[PDB]
Amino acid sequence: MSKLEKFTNCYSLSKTLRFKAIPVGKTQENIDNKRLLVEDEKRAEDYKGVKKLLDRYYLSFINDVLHSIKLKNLNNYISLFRKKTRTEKENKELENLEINLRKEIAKAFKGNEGYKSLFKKDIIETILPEFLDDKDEIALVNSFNGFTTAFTGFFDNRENMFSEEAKSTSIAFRCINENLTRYISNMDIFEKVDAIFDKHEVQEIKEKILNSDYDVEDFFEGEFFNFVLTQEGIDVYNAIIGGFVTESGEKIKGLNEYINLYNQKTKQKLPKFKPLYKQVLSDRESLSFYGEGYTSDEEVLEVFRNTLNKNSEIFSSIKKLEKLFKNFDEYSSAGIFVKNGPAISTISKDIFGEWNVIRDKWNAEYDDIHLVTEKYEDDRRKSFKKIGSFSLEQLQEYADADLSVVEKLKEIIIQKVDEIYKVYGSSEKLFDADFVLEKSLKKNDAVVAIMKDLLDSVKSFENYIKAFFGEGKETNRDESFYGDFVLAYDILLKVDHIYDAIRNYVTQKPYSKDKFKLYFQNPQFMGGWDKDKETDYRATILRYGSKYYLAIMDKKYAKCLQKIDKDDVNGNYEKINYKLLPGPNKMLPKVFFSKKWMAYYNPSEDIQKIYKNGTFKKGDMFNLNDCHKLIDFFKDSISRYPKWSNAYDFNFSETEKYKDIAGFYREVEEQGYKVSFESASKKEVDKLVEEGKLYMFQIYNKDFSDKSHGTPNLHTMYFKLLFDENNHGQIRLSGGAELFMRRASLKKEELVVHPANSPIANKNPDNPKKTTTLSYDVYKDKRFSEDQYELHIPIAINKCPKNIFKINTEVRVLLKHDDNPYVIGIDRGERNLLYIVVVDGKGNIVEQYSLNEIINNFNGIRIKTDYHSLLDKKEKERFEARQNWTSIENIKELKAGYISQVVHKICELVEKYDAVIALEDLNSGFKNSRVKVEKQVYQKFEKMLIDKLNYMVDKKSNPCATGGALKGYQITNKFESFKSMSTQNGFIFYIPAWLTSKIDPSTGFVNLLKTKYTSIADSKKFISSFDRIMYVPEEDLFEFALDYKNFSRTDADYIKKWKLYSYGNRIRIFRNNVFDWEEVCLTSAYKELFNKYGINYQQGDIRALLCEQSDKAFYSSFMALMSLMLQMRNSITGRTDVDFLISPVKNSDGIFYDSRNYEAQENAILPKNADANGAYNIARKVLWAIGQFKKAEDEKLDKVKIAISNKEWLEYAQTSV
RNA sequence: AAUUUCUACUAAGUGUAGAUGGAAAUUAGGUGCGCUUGGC
DNA sequence: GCCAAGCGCACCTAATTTCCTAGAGGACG
DNA sequence: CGTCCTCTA
Ligand SMILES: [Mg+2]
Ligand code: NA
Repeated sequence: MSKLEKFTNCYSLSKTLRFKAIPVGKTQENIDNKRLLVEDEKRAEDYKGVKKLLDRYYLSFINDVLHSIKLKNLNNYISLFRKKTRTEKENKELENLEINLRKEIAKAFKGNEGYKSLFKKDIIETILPEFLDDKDEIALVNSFNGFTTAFTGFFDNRENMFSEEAKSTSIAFRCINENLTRYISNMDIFEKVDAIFDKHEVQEIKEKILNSDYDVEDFFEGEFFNFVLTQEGIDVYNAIIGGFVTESGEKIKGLNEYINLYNQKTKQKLPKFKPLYKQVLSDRESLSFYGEGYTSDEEVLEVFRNTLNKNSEIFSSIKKLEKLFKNFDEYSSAGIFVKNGPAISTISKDIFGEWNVIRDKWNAEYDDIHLVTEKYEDDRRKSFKKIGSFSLEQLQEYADADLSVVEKLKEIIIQKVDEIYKVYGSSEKLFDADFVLEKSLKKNDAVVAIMKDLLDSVKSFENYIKAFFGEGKETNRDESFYGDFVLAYDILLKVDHIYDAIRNYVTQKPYSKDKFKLYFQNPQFMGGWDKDKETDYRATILRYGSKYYLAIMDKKYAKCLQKIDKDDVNGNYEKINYKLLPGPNKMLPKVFFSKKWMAYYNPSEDIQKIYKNGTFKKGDMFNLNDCHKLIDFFKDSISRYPKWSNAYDFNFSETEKYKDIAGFYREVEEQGYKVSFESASKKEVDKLVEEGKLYMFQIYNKDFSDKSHGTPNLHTMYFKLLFDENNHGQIRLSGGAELFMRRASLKKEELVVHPANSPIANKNPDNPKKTTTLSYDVYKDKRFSEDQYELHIPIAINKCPKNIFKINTEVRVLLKHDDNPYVIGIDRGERNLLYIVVVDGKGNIVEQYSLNEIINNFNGIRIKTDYHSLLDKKEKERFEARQNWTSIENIKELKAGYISQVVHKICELVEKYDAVIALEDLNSGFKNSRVKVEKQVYQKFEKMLIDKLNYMVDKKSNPCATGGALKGYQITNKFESFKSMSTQNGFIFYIPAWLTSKIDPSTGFVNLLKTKYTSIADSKKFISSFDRIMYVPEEDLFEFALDYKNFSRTDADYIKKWKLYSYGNRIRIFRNNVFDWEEVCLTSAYKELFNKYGINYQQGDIRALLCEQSDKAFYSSFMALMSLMLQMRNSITGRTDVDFLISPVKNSDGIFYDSRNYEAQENAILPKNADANGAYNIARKVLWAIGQFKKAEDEKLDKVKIAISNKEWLEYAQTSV
């Protein structure tokens, strides 16, 4: 047997199957005539309106409770939370207080007399109408009288808000786990950074943010946290931290802005405050003012013309500022000024090419007077900060004879105005009144471009003009220039609101209608499938050969299908007969202790007292003999209950064997499910569809086409297995199915069409049939061009698991006794999205390859898809759409499509090699920092892999085989959340990443040297700590013999004594100032360096000779070369041809490991590149953990640490060879 | 260039291969642009 | 040119909760 | 009392 074989039927999970519902016969005509779809579409709109009106009540209920609550456990909790030496029993007391703090909040809600009525019909029928004051709102609510069952789920979503448990949707969790934690962390930050703020800044926040009713420091003491339970107080507190924007546009500074300013001034790095999260269900209104935007295309065009045409206001000032700057030479150069900040940087780049030239030229003139060098540049930075403004006459001093600044300014303002004119010539037709759009502005890229190119050039002109304001408050100021300048600039500034508002409109996703749910006038439509509820739900399933049907009875003919006989003679549909006894532990007492039943039988006071007391449950009041008789009472009653005794041919165990009541309940639950089919006359049923008393839909996907011939979708297999005699409860059909209408979203005639009898190009370059010619047209996106019904069907897998064990423990036992267990190591990155290495139980590489491309073979045809290229494309189309105001397209479907190929290949590897999976213990935190590279796939890869391994099916297998659809493998624990995962998830192990890639696989050598240059004396010490440094004539290499015991914090190394060589090349990454690269030849570079300084490098050991240098540049250049030598991973940014791994150390045969010597080979014994090396050593770090399982008794496997330490790893990697 | 839906296809002619947990609710994040005040 | 703190708008992405029910019971003509 | 919607565990 294998290890996989042990992991079937371990736990339950639910899934949904989705199908198209094709109306059959006169079904559609009858639905058209009764106007059912228009009623359902209006209902969904009204339903969202009532949901919004309920939230208005719910929120008022919440705030009245939260505004009045004083947390009792609070000060004890904060005190203990801030303790830094906590005993393990103090940590336990902290959890107890956290829990009790959430119980205070939950009981405050749930202790209200009205709480229960908030989630029954009372809230719609009575409570909400009395709360409301608007005749039309009240009438919207009243329209759901008799339909409140439709809110049962929404009432569960609202009930979740009032839980006491540490659950993400709970109010208490938001208050105590999240916001109280940030409030307390912020208190500590306040006590550190307190003194940075001066009286004026703290008084400003008090006045403009705190309504002069509080001091800023109040919100950093524990007793004020109650103020911050409601959104109103969260806004105030977050304004303290972040400030707000006034009606005038002024940005008032919060504490975090002041902290930043101080940090940027003192070059320090003080910590910043965290803002609190929003209160659940609050309707947020910002404390900052933001002007009113636009609401219609017509309005965007009227504003664009009124404000930007030729004879418009904003234009005429561009015309003014132009002629103004074209006459600079009537105003004193001494009185016009460029304020010392971004203005002087801007002007520097536009006059001297680079932002820093003006400061540089000023620094040189400072040096000329004032000539300790870190003192200096600090004073000289200060002395230069004290200058507020530079006049144009002063800036002329910096020009070089060929250059005059004023004339250079002129051509700049000419350059930009010519750019403005140019764009108007492309905006001729837009400014005409006779023009009106052929397309809407959220879907008319050509018109948006003409506007955006216009708006851009005006902003470009405006930012250049803004540099000429100066500080303003300078005396010498030429008010014959500023007078007209200030007037034409303050009008141009009006473009800021227009630019902002036009982008805010024009980049809006256009409206797309959602599908909507169908009820067929029944508030509990299709609620379940039980035969005894057909009349209440009015939906059933029929089968005619291989085709399946949904059958719906009209509200006025609920019985119309039960009475149908069989047509012994002609044809018959098969009508489903489904029986379910759900949740026997609750159902059985509710039915047999009911008035409708306690009339029939009478439970003895013996039977009555025991359920009244609670002596049935395992707990603090147990008694096995009571549940024994209780079980026999239930068993006795099941016989007398007709609609159960005949539905499930029960086969209970001998009563004396149950240990608690849940032992009886599990047999009732498992046996309380039966699905069969009864016959029904096809002619009689079809007539019902004709007459309109029955609606019929084929449950359809393409696997049910008459033309289908390939392997079905896995979901088709699940669906058909629902009704297969070999399915003995492994997959159950559940209630809760739903039916929707998705209106067409594309016009048929607007679709891309490959017309019949014209050859279509095949796109797969490995496909030798280059063309396909069909006798019928084929349309792009055909399915969205017709209205479609869709049916969603929930199923339950392994509802009654028999293999209950701790899955993690079982894997460890199995690995312990496996004499040769395989490992799939998976390195996750961005140069290679995913890299796979499979090892055997001795660490021999069995398979290795990147998954940037997916290789598939079918029908002899090979196909290769470069998903790394596709995602890179999509990522760049999205980056451009954002900057151009064009459509931002989805990437997550492409990711999902890519990841599904990956997951499929990993499942084949798992099955082929019976292998566990090794991954890097990537903390949540590294993963969010790489989310900016939208190609990123780390977490989506994890979610889909874990999901598939919750129920893993080779869909080619026999369905009754282990690993077929009825006996799926369950080798990860049931996905509840990431939050709750450990470093083992069944067959998946997460191990420490440290030096899995930057390590020589052939020796175990790693770079543990600190080679950043710091000073001459440190460089001399570093050099002298080598045992020898010499040139080796016979190899043309420099040798650097070292004992790691002579260097700082090298303890993890095992071998200690290494000989490094200047062997081969490296790629030096650096910025000139963005990331560039150059190849370096090490030996040749060392010779260049030593020659530059007259160093006779042939002179045997040269450690002492190198320490005779006095130039800092020598030691600095020498340390850089050492870093390059110790840099084993080398790559070009965005390049497939360079990502090699090269070792500066020889192995036992005198060979340097060079991954490129393995890149060539098709079957390689060592990794083929650095990413393969990463995956290899990730797998080996799990081999190590397996080695720990084997050193341990079985009873203790659960407590074996799987995280190899850094010291253990180097030892392991340096003794494996 | 067809789909319950998605990705890649045309796969032998209305389709092929793999994947696919829906619904509702809550909440958070990332990118991009503008504005405020600042730092190389 | 790059970057920080903060406010705003637009977009897409995604984490974590809950249900996946038949039969008693009530309202009502 | 028959039917339809609500509620419960
Ligand atoms: Mg198929
Ligand atoms: Na942002």
